[PDB]
Amino acid sequence: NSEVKMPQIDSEWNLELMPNRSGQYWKVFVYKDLKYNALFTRSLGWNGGDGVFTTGLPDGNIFWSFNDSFYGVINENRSRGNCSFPRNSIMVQTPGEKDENLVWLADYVQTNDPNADRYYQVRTHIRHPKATLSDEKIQAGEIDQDYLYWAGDATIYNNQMQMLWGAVDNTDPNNLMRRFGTCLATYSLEGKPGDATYMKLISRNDNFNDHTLGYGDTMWEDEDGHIYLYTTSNYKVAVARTATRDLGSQWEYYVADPQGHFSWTTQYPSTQDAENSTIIPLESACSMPWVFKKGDTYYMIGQSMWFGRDVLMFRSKHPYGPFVDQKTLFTLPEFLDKIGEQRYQHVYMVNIHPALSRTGELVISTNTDCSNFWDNFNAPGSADFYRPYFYRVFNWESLYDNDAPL
Repeated sequence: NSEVKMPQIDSEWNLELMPNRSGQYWKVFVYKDLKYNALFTRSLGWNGGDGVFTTGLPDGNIFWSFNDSFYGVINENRSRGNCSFPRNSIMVQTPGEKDENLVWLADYVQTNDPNADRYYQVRTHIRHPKATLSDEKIQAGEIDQDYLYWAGDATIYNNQMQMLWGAVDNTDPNNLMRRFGTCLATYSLEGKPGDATYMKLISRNDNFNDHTLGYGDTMWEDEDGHIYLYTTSNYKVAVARTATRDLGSQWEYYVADPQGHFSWTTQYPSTQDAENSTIIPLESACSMPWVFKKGDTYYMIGQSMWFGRDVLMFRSKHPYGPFVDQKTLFTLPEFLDKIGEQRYQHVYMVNIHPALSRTGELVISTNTDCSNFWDNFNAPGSADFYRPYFYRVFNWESLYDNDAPL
Protein backbone atom coordinates (compact mmCIF):
# COMPACT_ATOMS: atom_id res chain seq x y z
CA ASN A 1 0.00 0.00 0.00
CA SER A 2 1.69 3.24 -1.30
CA GLU A 3 -0.88 5.54 0.48
CA VAL A 4 0.63 7.72 3.31
CA LYS A 5 -2.33 9.07 5.37
CA MET A 6 -0.97 12.57 6.40
CA PRO A 7 -2.47 13.39 9.86
CA GLN A 8 -4.35 16.71 10.26
CA ILE A 9 -3.10 18.17 13.56
CA ASP A 10 -4.79 21.26 15.09
CA SER A 11 -2.13 23.56 16.61
CA GLU A 12 -4.51 23.95 19.65
CA TRP A 13 -3.75 20.20 20.51
CA ASN A 14 -0.10 21.22 21.33
CA LEU A 15 1.39 18.01 19.85
CA GLU A 16 5.15 17.86 19.05
CA LEU A 17 6.18 15.29 16.36
CA MET A 18 8.95 12.91 17.49
CA PRO A 19 11.87 12.14 15.18
CA ASN A 20 12.03 8.84 13.22
CA ARG A 21 13.64 6.79 16.02
CA SER A 22 14.62 3.39 14.41
CA GLY A 23 11.97 1.22 16.14
CA GLN A 24 9.02 3.03 14.42
CA TYR A 25 7.74 2.62 10.79
CA TRP A 26 8.02 5.75 8.58
CA LYS A 27 4.16 5.84 7.92
CA VAL A 28 3.48 5.93 11.74
CA PHE A 29 3.42 9.52 13.16
CA VAL A 30 4.27 9.68 16.89
CA TYR A 31 3.81 12.87 18.94
CA LYS A 32 4.48 14.12 22.44
CA ASP A 33 1.14 15.49 23.80
CA LEU A 34 2.47 18.71 25.47
CA LYS A 35 -1.12 19.81 26.40
CA TYR A 36 -1.60 16.69 28.58
CA ASN A 37 2.00 16.74 29.86
CA ALA A 38 1.15 20.34 31.05
CA LEU A 39 -2.18 19.26 32.59
CA PHE A 40 -0.28 16.77 34.82
CA THR A 41 2.51 19.36 35.64
CA ARG A 42 0.75 20.59 38.81
CA SER A 43 1.90 22.50 41.93
CA LEU A 44 -0.90 22.01 44.54
CA GLY A 45 -2.64 18.72 45.29
CA TRP A 46 -1.95 15.82 42.88
CA ASN A 47 1.54 16.56 41.57
CA GLY A 48 2.94 13.08 40.62
CA GLY A 49 1.71 9.51 40.31
CA ASP A 50 1.44 5.98 38.97
CA GLY A 51 -1.21 3.86 37.23
CA VAL A 52 -3.13 6.55 35.29
CA PHE A 53 -6.18 4.70 33.88
CA THR A 54 -9.04 6.46 32.02
CA THR A 55 -12.67 5.42 31.56
CA GLY A 56 -14.95 7.58 29.45
CA LEU A 57 -18.31 8.09 31.24
CA PRO A 58 -21.81 8.39 29.67
CA ASP A 59 -22.20 12.09 30.81
CA GLY A 60 -19.16 13.27 28.75
CA ASN A 61 -16.68 13.21 31.68
CA ILE A 62 -13.61 10.92 32.01
CA PHE A 63 -12.71 8.96 35.15
CA TRP A 64 -8.97 8.80 36.06
CA SER A 65 -7.56 6.37 38.66
CA PHE A 66 -4.06 6.48 40.17
CA ASN A 67 -1.93 4.19 42.28
CA ASP A 68 0.86 5.56 44.55
CA SER A 69 0.61 9.38 44.03
CA PHE A 70 2.13 12.52 45.63
CA TYR A 71 -0.41 15.02 47.01
CA GLY A 72 1.13 18.20 48.31
CA VAL A 73 3.30 21.18 47.33
CA ILE A 74 5.80 21.74 44.42
CA ASN A 75 8.26 24.58 45.03
CA GLU A 76 10.42 26.80 42.77
CA ASN A 77 11.95 24.99 39.69
CA ARG A 78 9.62 21.95 39.95
CA SER A 79 11.23 20.95 43.28
CA ARG A 80 8.76 18.71 45.12
CA GLY A 81 8.19 19.72 48.75
CA ASN A 82 5.91 18.37 51.50
CA CYS A 83 3.68 15.55 50.07
CA SER A 84 1.48 12.62 51.08
CA PHE A 85 1.83 9.32 49.24
CA PRO A 86 -1.70 7.71 49.16
CA ARG A 87 -1.85 4.15 47.75
CA ASN A 88 -4.61 5.16 45.36
CA SER A 89 -6.83 8.07 44.41
CA ILE A 90 -9.31 9.11 41.76
CA MET A 91 -10.27 12.17 39.70
CA VAL A 92 -13.01 13.22 37.19
CA GLN A 93 -12.06 15.19 34.06
CA THR A 94 -14.89 17.35 32.68
CA PRO A 95 -15.01 18.80 29.10
CA GLY A 96 -12.61 21.79 28.71
CA GLU A 97 -8.99 20.52 29.03
CA LYS A 98 -7.94 23.29 31.53
CA ASP A 99 -6.69 22.48 35.13
CA GLU A 100 -10.08 23.64 36.47
CA ASN A 101 -11.53 20.56 34.65
CA LEU A 102 -9.40 18.02 36.61
CA VAL A 103 -11.80 17.44 39.57
CA TRP A 104 -9.62 15.64 42.19
CA LEU A 105 -12.09 13.62 44.35
CA ALA A 106 -9.54 13.57 47.14
CA ASP A 107 -9.71 12.92 50.91
CA TYR A 108 -7.66 16.04 51.81
CA VAL A 109 -6.03 16.30 55.26
CA GLN A 110 -6.24 20.13 55.21
CA THR A 111 -6.53 22.87 52.49
CA ASN A 112 -7.04 25.96 54.79
CA ASP A 113 -3.60 26.99 56.11
CA PRO A 114 -0.82 27.12 53.44
CA ASN A 115 1.74 27.78 56.21
CA ALA A 116 0.61 24.71 58.32
CA ASP A 117 1.67 21.09 57.88
CA ARG A 118 -0.25 18.56 55.65
CA TYR A 119 -1.35 21.27 53.16
CA TYR A 120 -3.16 19.64 50.21
CA GLN A 121 -2.00 16.18 51.44
CA VAL A 122 -4.46 13.31 50.78
CA ARG A 123 -5.43 9.90 52.27
CA THR A 124 -5.73 6.58 50.32
CA HIS A 125 -9.11 6.51 48.42
CA ILE A 126 -9.89 2.78 49.05
CA ARG A 127 -8.21 0.93 51.91
CA HIS A 128 -7.63 -2.82 52.11
CA PRO A 129 -9.56 -4.56 54.98
CA LYS A 130 -6.37 -6.48 56.04
CA ALA A 131 -4.41 -3.13 56.52
CA THR A 132 -3.55 -2.71 60.20
CA LEU A 133 -3.04 1.14 60.55
CA SER A 134 -5.63 2.48 63.01
CA ASP A 135 -8.48 4.83 62.08
CA GLU A 136 -6.68 7.49 64.25
CA LYS A 137 -3.34 7.03 62.34
CA ILE A 138 -5.34 7.12 59.03
CA GLN A 139 -7.04 10.35 60.22
CA ALA A 140 -3.52 11.61 61.07
CA GLY A 141 -2.51 11.07 57.38
CA GLU A 142 -0.38 7.89 57.86
CA ILE A 143 -0.56 5.75 54.65
CA ASP A 144 -0.80 1.88 54.61
CA GLN A 145 2.34 0.00 53.64
CA ASP A 146 1.14 -3.58 54.40
CA TYR A 147 -2.06 -4.30 52.40
CA LEU A 148 -3.38 -2.04 49.65
CA TYR A 149 -5.42 -1.69 46.44
CA TRP A 150 -4.20 -0.65 42.99
CA ALA A 151 -6.40 0.21 39.99
CA GLY A 152 -7.84 -2.40 37.68
CA ASP A 153 -9.89 -1.46 34.63
CA ALA A 154 -13.55 -0.28 34.94
CA THR A 155 -16.77 -0.47 32.89
CA ILE A 156 -20.22 1.16 32.89
CA TYR A 157 -23.23 -1.06 33.70
CA ASN A 158 -26.78 0.26 34.57
CA ASN A 159 -25.57 3.95 34.73
CA GLN A 160 -22.97 2.96 37.37
CA MET A 161 -19.25 2.39 37.05
CA GLN A 162 -18.06 -1.06 38.19
CA MET A 163 -14.32 -1.13 38.91
CA LEU A 164 -11.78 -3.78 39.98
CA TRP A 165 -9.22 -2.96 42.69
CA GLY A 166 -6.28 -5.42 42.93
CA ALA A 167 -5.29 -6.48 46.50
CA VAL A 168 -1.49 -6.16 46.98
CA ASP A 169 0.61 -7.70 49.86
CA ASN A 170 3.90 -5.84 50.73
CA THR A 171 4.66 -7.67 54.03
CA ASP A 172 7.25 -10.08 52.37
CA PRO A 173 10.46 -7.98 51.74
CA ASN A 174 11.68 -10.57 49.18
CA ASN A 175 8.35 -11.08 47.34
CA LEU A 176 7.04 -7.45 47.29
CA MET A 177 3.88 -6.31 45.47
CA ARG A 178 2.28 -9.81 45.71
CA ARG A 179 -1.23 -9.80 44.08
CA PHE A 180 -3.54 -11.81 46.34
CA GLY A 181 -7.12 -10.88 45.44
CA THR A 182 -9.60 -8.44 43.86
CA CYS A 183 -12.37 -6.13 45.07
CA LEU A 184 -15.40 -5.17 42.98
CA ALA A 185 -16.24 -1.50 43.71
CA THR A 186 -19.47 0.10 42.33
CA TYR A 187 -19.54 3.92 41.91
CA SER A 188 -22.58 6.23 41.41
CA LEU A 189 -22.83 8.57 38.38
CA GLU A 190 -25.67 10.65 39.94
CA GLY A 191 -24.96 14.41 40.10
CA LYS A 192 -21.93 16.41 38.91
CA PRO A 193 -18.22 16.02 40.02
CA GLY A 194 -17.83 17.46 43.53
CA ASP A 195 -21.46 16.45 44.51
CA ALA A 196 -21.97 14.20 47.49
CA THR A 197 -23.50 11.51 45.19
CA TYR A 198 -21.17 11.80 42.11
CA MET A 199 -18.42 9.08 42.02
CA LYS A 200 -19.36 7.99 45.59
CA LEU A 201 -18.48 4.32 46.34
CA ILE A 202 -22.01 2.72 46.43
CA SER A 203 -20.82 -0.85 47.20
CA ARG A 204 -17.62 -2.85 47.70
CA ASN A 205 -17.04 -6.64 47.66
CA ASP A 206 -13.55 -6.95 49.13
CA ASN A 207 -13.84 -10.82 48.91
CA PHE A 208 -14.73 -10.78 45.11
CA ASN A 209 -11.54 -12.86 44.27
CA ASP A 210 -8.57 -14.31 46.14
CA HIS A 211 -6.86 -14.81 42.74
CA THR A 212 -3.11 -14.62 42.23
CA LEU A 213 -3.54 -13.62 38.53
CA GLY A 214 -4.87 -10.11 37.80
CA TYR A 215 -7.68 -10.93 35.30
CA GLY A 216 -9.26 -7.57 34.51
CA ASP A 217 -6.20 -5.26 35.02
CA THR A 218 -7.12 -4.30 31.40
CA MET A 219 -10.50 -5.00 29.75
CA TRP A 220 -12.40 -5.06 26.48
CA GLU A 221 -16.23 -4.74 26.32
CA ASP A 222 -17.01 -6.67 23.07
CA GLU A 223 -20.07 -6.59 20.72
CA ASP A 224 -20.80 -10.26 21.76
CA GLY A 225 -22.01 -9.25 25.30
CA HIS A 226 -18.84 -10.35 27.20
CA ILE A 227 -16.29 -8.16 28.97
CA TYR A 228 -12.89 -9.62 28.18
CA LEU A 229 -10.50 -9.54 31.19
CA TYR A 230 -6.72 -9.86 30.55
CA THR A 231 -3.63 -10.48 32.67
CA THR A 232 0.01 -11.47 32.38
CA SER A 233 2.18 -13.91 34.32
CA ASN A 234 5.93 -13.98 33.38
CA TYR A 235 5.09 -11.87 30.27
CA LYS A 236 2.50 -14.48 29.00
CA VAL A 237 -0.93 -12.96 28.23
CA ALA A 238 -3.96 -14.95 29.50
CA VAL A 239 -7.65 -14.01 29.08
CA ALA A 240 -10.98 -14.50 30.98
CA ARG A 241 -14.46 -13.08 30.31
CA THR A 242 -17.76 -12.16 32.01
CA ALA A 243 -21.02 -13.93 31.09
CA THR A 244 -22.92 -10.62 30.54
CA ARG A 245 -22.03 -6.85 30.57
CA ASP A 246 -22.31 -6.99 34.45
CA LEU A 247 -18.69 -7.12 35.73
CA GLY A 248 -20.10 -9.20 38.67
CA SER A 249 -21.33 -11.99 36.24
CA GLN A 250 -19.88 -15.50 36.30
CA TRP A 251 -16.30 -15.52 35.00
CA GLU A 252 -14.94 -18.16 32.61
CA TYR A 253 -11.25 -18.57 31.77
CA TYR A 254 -9.69 -19.39 28.38
CA VAL A 255 -7.27 -22.16 29.42
CA ALA A 256 -5.24 -24.60 27.27
CA ASP A 257 -5.37 -28.43 27.62
CA PRO A 258 -2.01 -30.43 27.44
CA GLN A 259 -2.74 -31.02 23.67
CA GLY A 260 -2.66 -27.18 23.10
CA HIS A 261 -6.51 -27.20 22.89
CA PHE A 262 -8.14 -24.03 24.29
CA SER A 263 -11.60 -24.05 25.91
CA TRP A 264 -13.67 -21.84 28.23
CA THR A 265 -13.87 -23.15 31.86
CA THR A 266 -15.58 -21.72 34.93
CA GLN A 267 -12.67 -22.86 37.21
CA TYR A 268 -9.93 -20.30 38.01
CA PRO A 269 -6.71 -21.73 36.45
CA SER A 270 -3.43 -22.45 38.21
CA THR A 271 -0.66 -19.91 37.40
CA GLN A 272 1.22 -22.78 35.58
CA ASP A 273 -1.91 -23.45 33.43
CA ALA A 274 -2.61 -19.73 32.76
CA GLU A 275 1.01 -19.38 31.38
CA ASN A 276 0.55 -22.47 29.06
CA SER A 277 -2.62 -20.64 27.74
CA THR A 278 -0.75 -17.51 26.44
CA ILE A 279 -2.86 -15.69 23.76
CA ILE A 280 0.25 -13.93 22.18
CA PRO A 281 3.07 -15.88 20.37
CA LEU A 282 5.37 -18.15 22.48
CA GLU A 283 8.38 -16.18 21.11
CA SER A 284 6.81 -12.85 22.36
CA ALA A 285 6.65 -11.23 25.74
CA CYS A 286 4.68 -8.20 26.86
CA SER A 287 3.17 -6.50 29.96
CA MET A 288 -0.08 -4.55 30.57
CA PRO A 289 -1.72 -5.69 27.28
CA TRP A 290 -4.47 -3.30 26.11
CA VAL A 291 -6.95 -4.85 23.69
CA PHE A 292 -9.41 -2.95 21.43
CA LYS A 293 -11.21 -3.58 18.07
CA LYS A 294 -11.07 -1.43 14.93
CA GLY A 295 -12.95 -2.78 11.93
CA ASP A 296 -12.92 -6.60 11.89
CA THR A 297 -9.50 -6.79 13.66
CA TYR A 298 -8.51 -6.94 17.34
CA TYR A 299 -5.35 -5.02 18.14
CA MET A 300 -3.31 -5.46 21.31
CA ILE A 301 -0.80 -2.87 22.56
CA GLY A 302 1.70 -3.72 25.26
CA GLN A 303 5.07 -2.70 26.59
CA SER A 304 7.98 -4.95 25.62
CA MET A 305 9.48 -7.08 28.43
CA TRP A 306 11.73 -6.06 31.40
CA PHE A 307 10.67 -2.39 31.29
CA GLY A 308 11.48 -2.08 27.59
CA ARG A 309 11.01 1.25 25.86
CA ASP A 310 9.64 -0.56 22.73
CA VAL A 311 5.77 -0.35 22.66
CA LEU A 312 4.55 -3.55 20.95
CA MET A 313 1.45 -4.26 18.87
CA PHE A 314 -0.22 -7.61 17.91
CA ARG A 315 -3.42 -8.43 16.03
CA SER A 316 -6.15 -11.13 16.02
CA LYS A 317 -9.57 -12.01 14.54
CA HIS A 318 -10.93 -12.46 18.21
CA PRO A 319 -10.53 -10.74 21.65
CA TYR A 320 -9.00 -14.07 22.91
CA GLY A 321 -7.71 -15.45 19.58
CA PRO A 322 -4.12 -16.02 18.59
CA PHE A 323 -2.61 -12.52 18.83
CA VAL A 324 0.01 -12.64 16.08
CA ASP A 325 2.39 -10.54 13.95
CA GLN A 326 4.24 -8.55 16.60
CA LYS A 327 5.24 -5.03 15.52
CA THR A 328 7.15 -2.24 17.29
CA LEU A 329 4.73 0.73 17.36
CA PHE A 330 7.47 3.05 18.65
CA THR A 331 10.31 3.37 21.20
CA LEU A 332 9.74 5.51 24.31
CA PRO A 333 12.33 8.24 25.06
CA GLU A 334 15.55 7.42 26.94
CA PHE A 335 15.46 10.99 28.54
CA LEU A 336 12.61 12.99 30.19
CA ASP A 337 11.80 16.65 29.28
CA LYS A 338 12.75 17.76 32.79
CA ILE A 339 14.78 20.25 34.83
CA GLY A 340 17.96 18.51 36.15
CA GLU A 341 18.79 14.85 35.43
CA GLN A 342 16.72 13.62 32.43
CA ARG A 343 17.93 9.93 32.71
CA TYR A 344 15.51 7.69 34.74
CA GLN A 345 15.23 4.08 36.05
CA HIS A 346 12.11 2.41 34.57
CA VAL A 347 9.32 3.19 32.18
CA TYR A 348 6.22 1.12 32.87
CA MET A 349 2.42 1.07 32.76
CA VAL A 350 2.23 1.94 29.07
CA ASN A 351 -1.54 2.60 29.01
CA ILE A 352 -4.02 3.24 26.21
CA HIS A 353 -6.76 5.99 26.49
CA PRO A 354 -9.60 5.66 23.91
CA ALA A 355 -11.60 8.38 25.77
CA LEU A 356 -8.87 11.01 24.93
CA SER A 357 -8.64 10.03 21.24
CA ARG A 358 -9.87 13.02 19.18
CA THR A 359 -9.83 11.34 15.66
CA GLY A 360 -8.96 7.60 16.18
CA GLU A 361 -5.24 8.09 17.06
CA LEU A 362 -3.83 6.03 19.94
CA VAL A 363 -3.47 8.06 23.15
CA ILE A 364 -0.72 6.41 25.24
CA SER A 365 0.67 7.37 28.68
CA THR A 366 3.71 6.09 30.59
CA ASN A 367 4.81 5.94 34.21
CA THR A 368 8.49 6.60 35.06
CA ASP A 369 10.78 6.00 38.05
CA CYS A 370 14.14 7.22 39.43
CA SER A 371 16.50 4.66 41.13
CA ASN A 372 16.57 6.49 44.48
CA PHE A 373 13.22 7.45 46.09
CA TRP A 374 14.66 10.65 47.68
CA ASP A 375 15.29 12.10 44.19
CA ASN A 376 11.46 12.65 43.94
CA PHE A 377 12.03 15.66 46.37
CA ASN A 378 13.96 18.87 47.18
CA ALA A 379 16.02 19.29 43.95
CA PRO A 380 15.19 21.27 40.81
CA GLY A 381 12.96 19.14 38.55
CA SER A 382 12.57 16.33 41.15
CA ALA A 383 8.80 16.65 40.73
CA ASP A 384 8.99 15.27 37.12
CA PHE A 385 10.40 11.72 37.49
CA TYR A 386 7.22 10.30 38.93
CA ARG A 387 4.37 11.47 36.68
CA PRO A 388 2.76 10.37 33.40
CA TYR A 389 3.99 11.53 30.02
CA PHE A 390 1.50 11.42 27.13
CA TYR A 391 1.91 10.41 23.44
CA ARG A 392 -0.40 10.24 20.38
CA VAL A 393 0.20 7.76 17.52
CA PHE A 394 -1.46 8.66 14.20
CA ASN A 395 -1.78 6.16 11.36
CA TRP A 396 -0.79 3.21 13.75
CA GLU A 397 -3.03 1.02 11.44
CA SER A 398 -0.26 1.25 8.69
CA LEU A 399 1.95 -1.32 10.49
CA TYR A 400 0.01 -4.18 8.76
CA ASP A 401 -0.10 -2.43 5.25
CA ASN A 402 2.48 -4.66 3.55
CA ASP A 403 1.47 -7.89 5.50
CA ALA A 404 -1.03 -10.57 4.37
CA PRO A 405 -4.50 -10.65 6.08
CA LEU A 406 -5.29 -12.91 9.08
